[PDB]
Amino acid sequence: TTYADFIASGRTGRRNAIHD
Amino acid sequence: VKEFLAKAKEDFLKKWENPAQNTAHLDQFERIKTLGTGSFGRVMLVKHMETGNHYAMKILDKQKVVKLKQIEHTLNEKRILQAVNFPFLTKLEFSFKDNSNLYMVMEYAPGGEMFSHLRRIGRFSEPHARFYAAQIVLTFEYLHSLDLIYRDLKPENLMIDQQGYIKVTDFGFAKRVKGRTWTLCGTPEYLAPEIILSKGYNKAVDWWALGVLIYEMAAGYPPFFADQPIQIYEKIVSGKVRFPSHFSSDLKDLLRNLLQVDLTKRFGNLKNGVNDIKNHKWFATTDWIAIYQRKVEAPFIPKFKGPGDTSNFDDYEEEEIRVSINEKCGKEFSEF
Ligand SMILES: CNCc1ccc(-c2ncnc3[nH]cnc23)cc1
Repeated sequence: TTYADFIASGRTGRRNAIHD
Repeated sequence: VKEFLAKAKEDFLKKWENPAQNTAHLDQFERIKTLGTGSFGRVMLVKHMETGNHYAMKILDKQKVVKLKQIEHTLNEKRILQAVNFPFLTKLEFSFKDNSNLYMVMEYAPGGEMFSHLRRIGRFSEPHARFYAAQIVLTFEYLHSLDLIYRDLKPENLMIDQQGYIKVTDFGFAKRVKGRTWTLCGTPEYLAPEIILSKGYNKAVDWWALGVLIYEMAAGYPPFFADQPIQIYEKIVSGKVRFPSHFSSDLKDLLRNLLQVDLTKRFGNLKNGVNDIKNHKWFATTDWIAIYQRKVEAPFIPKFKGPGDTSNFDDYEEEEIRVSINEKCGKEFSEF
């Protein structure tokens, strides 16, 4: 499931703003 | 609305052109707990001793701001937040700087981040998501009318108050701009395609970001996700999104018009402006005046327990607030 794929991803914690 | 906004602009412009400066000092506050931390700096719960009022105090290390090339952006944040006033925004109550740091003092929202509740609960019902969305639509209408673009909508930046209403905070990338702008900024999942494609862009990126937020609130995950930002960007520009089967017809239709790569068709960006959104069928049950007036019953209210209670926030390592004996970056932040 999409939910299962999200939860297994490295991006369920707080997301940082992009740098450059 | 037009009338309200006219007067709001007059109020804003006086403060925009003559910013408040040096309106408190660190020694007037008792630090209590770190509520968040990262490249944005730190935000702490503090108590103002003379009144016993609690506030959220954002602390930026001037040297760190300089290394990150965020001088002008930080000057934007402070100048904007001291000039605005809106129910679903955290305006500055005070600001000041010392040898080492910049400080911005704002209303404390004790209910925690939307991010925390969304992740724990998993997803929000459509009525729950709509209640929050309505507040963001009104806030953007306000901000945009003042020529401000927000540029970092996400659950991590939306604080829930004691009444269960929200406050948009962290204006580190907010900017007053009448034309187009070009800075590559934001959070990967929420970036409009035109930002990724390095085009000049405008306030329409906030309305795309709203599409992502509503999707995430209702689905429990964002419309474009992957393990690394590059693969997220591939999905965003591709021109395709899938909706969960539980999304209502009206929700899907709203999101197809917000998450619209074509700027001539993206809701918020058309001739009729924000009313394409306010008058969409998904918002049919929304009493916009009652939302603004905070007369609507929140579908979720946080656990009370206390005035400076912090149980709705995560625990972060507590670092010193060090103040050098030497003034750092004085010229860079002279106007702060
Ligand atoms: C990424 N999130 C970091 C974070 C967490 C909590 C707050 C905050 N919490 C409570 N009240 C506030 N008023 C202004 N900001 C805040 C601000 C920033």
